[PDB]
Amino acid sequence: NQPLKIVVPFSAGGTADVLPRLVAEKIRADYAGGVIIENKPGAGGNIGADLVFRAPPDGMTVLASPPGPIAINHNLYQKLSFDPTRWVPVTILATVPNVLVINPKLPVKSLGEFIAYAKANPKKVTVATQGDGSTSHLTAAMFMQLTGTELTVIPYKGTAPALIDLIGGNVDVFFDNISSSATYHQAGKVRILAVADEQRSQILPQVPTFAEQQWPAMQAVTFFSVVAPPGTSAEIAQKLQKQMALALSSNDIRKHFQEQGAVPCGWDPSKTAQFIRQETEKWKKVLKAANVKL
Amino acid sequence: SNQPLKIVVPFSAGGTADVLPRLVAEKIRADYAGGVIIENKPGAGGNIGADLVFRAPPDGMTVLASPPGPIAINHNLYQKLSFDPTRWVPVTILATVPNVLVINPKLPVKSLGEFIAYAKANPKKVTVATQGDGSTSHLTAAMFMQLTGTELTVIPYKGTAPALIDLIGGNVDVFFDNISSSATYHQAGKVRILAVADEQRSQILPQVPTFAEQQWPAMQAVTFFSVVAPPGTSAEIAQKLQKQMALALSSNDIRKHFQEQGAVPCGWDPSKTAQFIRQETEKWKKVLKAANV
Amino acid sequence: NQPLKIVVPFSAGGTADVLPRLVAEKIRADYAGGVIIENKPGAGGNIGADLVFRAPPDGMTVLASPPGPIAINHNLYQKLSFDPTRWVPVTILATVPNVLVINPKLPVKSLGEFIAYAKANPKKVTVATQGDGSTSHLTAAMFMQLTGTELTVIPYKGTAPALIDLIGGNVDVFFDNISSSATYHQAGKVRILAVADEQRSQILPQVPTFAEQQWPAMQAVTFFSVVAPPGTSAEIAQKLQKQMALALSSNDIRKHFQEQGAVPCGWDPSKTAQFIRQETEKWKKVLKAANV
Amino acid sequence: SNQPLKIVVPFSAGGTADVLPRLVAEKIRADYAGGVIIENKPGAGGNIGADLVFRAPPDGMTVLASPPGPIAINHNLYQKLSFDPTRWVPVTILATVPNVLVINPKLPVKSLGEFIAYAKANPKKVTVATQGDGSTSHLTAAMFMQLTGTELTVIPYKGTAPALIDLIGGNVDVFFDNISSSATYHQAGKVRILAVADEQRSQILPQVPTFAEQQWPAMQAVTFFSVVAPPGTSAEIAQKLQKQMALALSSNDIRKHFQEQGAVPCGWDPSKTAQFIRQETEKWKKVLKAANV
Amino acid sequence: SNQPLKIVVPFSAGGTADVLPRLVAEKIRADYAGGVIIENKPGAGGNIGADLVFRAPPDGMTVLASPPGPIAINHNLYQKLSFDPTRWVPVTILATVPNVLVINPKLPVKSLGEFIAYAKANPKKVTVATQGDGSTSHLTAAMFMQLTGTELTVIPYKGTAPALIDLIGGNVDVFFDNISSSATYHQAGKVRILAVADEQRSQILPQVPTFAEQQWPAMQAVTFFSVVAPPGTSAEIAQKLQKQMALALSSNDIRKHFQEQGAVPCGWDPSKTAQFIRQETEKWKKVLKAANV
Amino acid sequence: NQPLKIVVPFSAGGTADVLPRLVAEKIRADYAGGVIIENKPGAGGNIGADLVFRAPPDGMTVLASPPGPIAINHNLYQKLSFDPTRWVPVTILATVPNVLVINPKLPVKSLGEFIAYAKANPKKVTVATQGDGSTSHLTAAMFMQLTGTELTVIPYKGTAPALIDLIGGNVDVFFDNISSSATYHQAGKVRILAVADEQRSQILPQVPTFAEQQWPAMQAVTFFSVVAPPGTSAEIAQKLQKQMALALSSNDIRKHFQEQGAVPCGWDPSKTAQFIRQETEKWKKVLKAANV
Repeated sequence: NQPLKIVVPFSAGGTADVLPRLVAEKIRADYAGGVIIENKPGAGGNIGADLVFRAPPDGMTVLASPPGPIAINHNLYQKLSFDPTRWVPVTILATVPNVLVINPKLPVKSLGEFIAYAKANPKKVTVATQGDGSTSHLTAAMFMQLTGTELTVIPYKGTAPALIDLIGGNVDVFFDNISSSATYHQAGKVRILAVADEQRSQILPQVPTFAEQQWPAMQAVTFFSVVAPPGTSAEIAQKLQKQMALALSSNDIRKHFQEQGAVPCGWDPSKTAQFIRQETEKWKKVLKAANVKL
Repeated sequence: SNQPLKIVVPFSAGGTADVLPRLVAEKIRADYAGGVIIENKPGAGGNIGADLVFRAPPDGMTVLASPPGPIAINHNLYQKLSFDPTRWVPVTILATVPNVLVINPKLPVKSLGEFIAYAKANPKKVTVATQGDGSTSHLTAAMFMQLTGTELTVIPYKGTAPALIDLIGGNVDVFFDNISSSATYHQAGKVRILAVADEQRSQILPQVPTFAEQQWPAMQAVTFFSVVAPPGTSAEIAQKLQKQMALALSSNDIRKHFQEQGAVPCGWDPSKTAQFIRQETEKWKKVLKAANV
Repeated sequence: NQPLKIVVPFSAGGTADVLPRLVAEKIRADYAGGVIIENKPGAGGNIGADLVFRAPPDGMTVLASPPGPIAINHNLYQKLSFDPTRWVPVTILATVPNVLVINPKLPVKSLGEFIAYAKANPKKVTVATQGDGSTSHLTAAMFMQLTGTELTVIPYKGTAPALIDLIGGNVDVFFDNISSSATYHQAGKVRILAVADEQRSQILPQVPTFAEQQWPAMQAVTFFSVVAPPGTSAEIAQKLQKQMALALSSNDIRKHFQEQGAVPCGWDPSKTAQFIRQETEKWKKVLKAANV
Repeated sequence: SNQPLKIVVPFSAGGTADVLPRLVAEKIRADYAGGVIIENKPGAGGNIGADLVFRAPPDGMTVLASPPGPIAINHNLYQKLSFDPTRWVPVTILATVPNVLVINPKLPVKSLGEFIAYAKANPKKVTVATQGDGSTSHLTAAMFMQLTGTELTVIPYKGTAPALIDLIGGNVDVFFDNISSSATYHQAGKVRILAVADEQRSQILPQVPTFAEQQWPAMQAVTFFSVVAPPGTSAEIAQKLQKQMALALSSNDIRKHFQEQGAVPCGWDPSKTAQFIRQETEKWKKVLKAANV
Repeated sequence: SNQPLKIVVPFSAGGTADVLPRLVAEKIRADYAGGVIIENKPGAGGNIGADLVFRAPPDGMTVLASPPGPIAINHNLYQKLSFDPTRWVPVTILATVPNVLVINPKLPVKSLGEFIAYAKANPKKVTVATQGDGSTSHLTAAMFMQLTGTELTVIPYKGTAPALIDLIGGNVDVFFDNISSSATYHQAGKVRILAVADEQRSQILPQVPTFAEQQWPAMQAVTFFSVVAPPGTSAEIAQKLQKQMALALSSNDIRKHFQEQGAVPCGWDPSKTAQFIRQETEKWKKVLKAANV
Repeated sequence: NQPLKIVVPFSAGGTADVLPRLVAEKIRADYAGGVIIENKPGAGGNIGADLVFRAPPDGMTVLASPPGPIAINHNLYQKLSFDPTRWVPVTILATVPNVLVINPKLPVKSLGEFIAYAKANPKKVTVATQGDGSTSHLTAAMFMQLTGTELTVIPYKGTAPALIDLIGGNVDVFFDNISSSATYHQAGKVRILAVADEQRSQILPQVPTFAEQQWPAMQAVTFFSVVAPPGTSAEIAQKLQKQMALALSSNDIRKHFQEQGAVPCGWDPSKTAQFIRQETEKWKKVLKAANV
């Protein structure tokens, strides 16, 4: 019969695309018609999100996305064609931590010294972002708010131009995801001072968390969710989450996740909904205190 | 006709954009039995007020007195406008006010030449205050960056006051302000004006040299205040109004009140006004393009 | 040597402030101590009115005000600290006319067609106001009572949001003052169909009056009055009116008035007193009927 | 020179502090080929604007026009200032506006004498409104207390408007306001002004007696408006500007406009101006001392 | 114990607010040797009658039976009240009556979903009747707009009756009425009820769906009828009365009579009641803030 | 072995100093190196707080303070060198309640009549404070906000001048702590009408709480906390809390605390952390609404 269709509201290739396709190959065994993955990029995930939001609530069309259209965009975009608060949560596939990365020529050797250095030179230290609302912008804003520091933003079109400047010393700080920066940290081109998560990342087992360094409130991960259209029954959503939780349990899948810097979750629909609710409220505070609404 | 002339200033009352046309209105009231009405119609960088004039009857009884936004910039700056600035019927240029290079005094530089070299040795390390993308201070800083081969990191501010606060405090390094705003802080040692981006020095600060005197004649960045009439206004009607305004601008007391705003009267004829507006439009179009704003 | 004091019971900047300050420049010559103008806004003019109503009736403290505390508010507010029927009238400085403004998409191109259109579609045409008792509401109610038309009232918190909706086609008609709507008419964003005054306004010389379109009774202007405290002698009022009528005669001040959309008047105290009584009874009637 | 004169008023536009210098400015524009600029630089009781002139060149092309705060008060009120008001070069005194004793009408006293007796018979029972320690209404009330040996309980307010609300409403008993602010409420019976703290009566209220008339000549408390120039300004330069402003202050229209603000023009020469400021500085420094104990 | 219980209904006799407590009164008379008085004390949206109970002795012999105005709404709607609803001692919720979305039948939509899409595609073009700011129909309209991100133009009316006349006559487009009022007109085809803002359908019109089952479960807007006691009434006294009323609400005759008003009996205990009132209070406080700027 | 160091960010001799020292003597048996108490006064407790906020987070340096640097000062001072939200809570040692004190000449005998007397005469009743931010100011504002009464604020440089005027009838009410006003209440020089706590104070057993007079939301106590530097493990905080809870359980500690008007608490670190957040948000709201 009918295949399950999973819409990733981003282009193919990245972690946003890799993780749902990995899961798809495992649950293909549960669907007689198969599993279609489609990439529908545009407007921070809002174009692809709208196509699932309007689809029939039978659990045969779902959206697999990082937090944009799930938890952020209704507080970032002045107007949306859909309400993320009406999504039917299915599960959280995984999380990927963000990290504090610095150019090595900054005269600091620790997180604490870097905070003192920024406090003593307000607005003199520059921080790279991917534009207003981007994960790296929001994480820098959370960091600034928690630590009482003021960093001067420099927006970049992509991760690659940001790192080129970070390595060259033309921008001082960057709140990147661990998978992007690890290789440059290992080669000494940049320095990762802390991971904004509850545990360290096995990509860089020696890099400590913010929490180990007296900053447990600094929690900033990119979480990959599966949501169903409004009106999807709790039963249908449970059945799919349990298919995906079983898919996420094998060992090869967990390795392929770790290779993206991602830890599998597979929480039930109730924990998923509570997590999205908490993350939504967290970033709303950050956006408001930073006065960011595009 | 006993119908008053109406002048729309597409910005809030007070400020140079409002002062200069109201000064001129006092004089040309003698030319209008029904008088002269000045209205302030702020909104959207001047576009809201511009649009109200753009759609008015082309009889020369409704004109727009505005700085360059809806005259020569916003159609290259905004995604989409409800009007086309290239179809304005030019009347005259009322005045120009020059922008200047202002630096925080802590910068280890004594001259424009040393500042330029300092910025070159430290790409993106020197910060520049702006009033947002497209504002005169952003466009002036972009022109400077493009001419001199330097890279300054932009910090946008909501108004001029918060930007000067940070400049005096050392939280931002540079600001391309207008001479009138920064003069008092320069005289007090709170900031340092290094160069006026104009053809002549400003009498506000007779000792501050231009960029052109310091090996940079291309750095020319003034705010010009124009009068324009709706599309289809005859050249005869436009020239009659320009001659009235030109006579207004020749009084000595009007020129003093202009100088007190940092402004130099112009009053050029519609042909030279149209040519100036085309030159400035293309100048800033190239600057916006190179900066990709 | 004591200066004349003129209290304007409204904030600085608007026409209520401009016109008495223009007259003040001219009559400073009759007062060795000068002329003070104070703005005392609050409660639709009532706060400032109360301050003058309690002042000594020697002619050295006057209220210059639009109609609210002069002719309307005692029939609008449930209680006032002053009685507008005891004001000692000095003069009417000027009038500014109200106008009939429509969204341009209404399938009507004249006053006559608009009245007919509303007749054939009772309650289908909506009219913006600024609350009950506001000038746009009273003028709308008068229009309905004279033409026997039925308009559905949509209230707004101010003129700016009303005009936004009128221009956007979310409300159909608005009875504005001429100086507010003129620029939007010239821009084609609205259409003024008629001026509720005896003569056309020189701001929009081609816009006809109600009177020349067979509705002379539709007379709705904001008048700017000067009044003195209770018990001010008739002679003291006459003397002040003469000073102000002389101030209103120069060309320059009359032109500055027209720039506000205002025609200078300067009527003597007897004609001013009769005018205010007529206006007072007119708006009382309009209120009663609209409130039914 | 073609450089304009700059007058900094270290307060917001629109009040008496701004109105009086602006009136003088228009009259002396004829003396300056470059015109006269007036800027409003508010902040910190006048010290922000004051500092900007104190640091400007002492050529007489930048001067401060201000009420007494940064001229005679604030170095004895604030802990640390960036400038020493005793080093100002005085130019002239533009005008004075007197402060007055205003009471709630329900107080069972009809005259200043009866009020002073009433406060004596009920120490600390009569409450007095202020705008905070150091404000004119506070210093004037403290002078009154020290002179008459009375004790009033001090209730501070954020500004004049809420103080007057409470005075009219009987929530505070007394207020030492300036005559211009309270006159309309006195005329309406909402308050009663008992005495003007000046050498002569105010023509706004010709029937209100002075403290002097009622055997208290020492109660002299006016807001005086000064023009001062930066340290190092020559006596000759200060004299030249004072003579220009004296001529402006002698005209009859200036007189009337000043009176409409409750102000009387002065225009004293720089030597009398300096002596007046020294005396007021000592007076208010003495009052601040006794008050803080 | 020989004193009658007194129930004050702060509205006029005749309506649901009067019917439901009077039905309950007939059953609980068995518990009061002196009987049960019901008084109607209308005025100021319930605040006059509420004040009379709020000030009564907290012995449980005087209670207020009221819809939400003076229980959960008015202290966030009126600028000031003589009493604080958050200090009421809750007893029980007697019943809920749901509000519904009612449209003129000429609107080119046949379902809630089509209506929402139509409004979003024509912002401010669809008009909505209310009974003034703060009225139940206005608050329910504002909640609908905030949840759905739609914009409706508000037309206020003096009461329900003129609103329905205009709705039926096509002079206003939508009205958020209570089910009991619109049902007959829906059945006659003079209006179309599209959805009920409640957890379950109303038996008045079993075929009309809820917002919830059409994917809008957050659209929950009912008129709830509460019994509250004066501040300081012991929890025990409140429990005793709630238990008496819950027993009355379980009788078959009373439930039927409640359904005839469009009301569902509740009878919750004082703790669940207090929770619901807090939730509803916060709910409408948010709607009021987001609505009035 | 290294002593435990307790920094009290206020001068010796007051209740803030007495209570931690009493506890220290009881926990000296748990520390082979002893227990040091230091007084580091200055800037409302901020100077001494800063010295602990920067100390090694090993449980050997702790701050024992009233609420200023624990829950208030970041919402009151423009900038602090530390962030109170990052303190690692240990325990609440004790609370001391504030009370409503009036001059005996007010024509009221109860809290009820006082609230009514002020409602009927807004702004006529005056209230003494120690300046904006002081506990007497914050408690007065909370009262005003909860009861919708309006009192006119008279500030004083300290408690003693305020009591002089309260007794003298130059100010009408004062929200003092129980220990300061009790003696004057017993002498009839003031009248305490209500204690802003959950239970009555044994210093004045006959004086009722706000809560038993139908105002339980009126809870205003000075609480004395122990906090550890940021990053102090929860285990270290728990060990210290358990030591202080034992010290707080002795009857002789109860008595010495009561003699200060204090009741021992000794709650675990989780309840302590919850309490501090509740009090922080409480007084943040009071400040906001007060400054408007």
